[PDB]
Amino acid sequence: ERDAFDTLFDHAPDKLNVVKKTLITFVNKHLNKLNLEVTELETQFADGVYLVLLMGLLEGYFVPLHSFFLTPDSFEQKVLNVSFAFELMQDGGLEKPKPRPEDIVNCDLKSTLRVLYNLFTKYRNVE
Repeated sequence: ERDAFDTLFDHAPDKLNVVKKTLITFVNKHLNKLNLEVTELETQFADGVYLVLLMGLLEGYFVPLHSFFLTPDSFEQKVLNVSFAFELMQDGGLEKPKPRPEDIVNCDLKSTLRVLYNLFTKYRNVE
């Protein structure tokens, strides 16, 4: 099974470009609160750190930095971080994400963008 996000990612370069553009703006609206900048969606979410921090910010709090692997030393620590971000998503009411947590760690762009897009849809009005 595929959906409209598969269709644009797979077939619509111009629409994909505004999606990416919008996602970079959105993730920085929040991550800039921590003096963090994203420039490259392809890799800067792979280690799970920004994704955890973003999830706290979208729900109005700062996640304790010792509660996840702030400087992950391995594939496994990255996967654990992504899994924790997915847990926070579900705790807040989102359906379990489509992608495996390791898909994000392995820098699958479509997986990364879908996850971020579903956050944007839900949380675009968080200040």
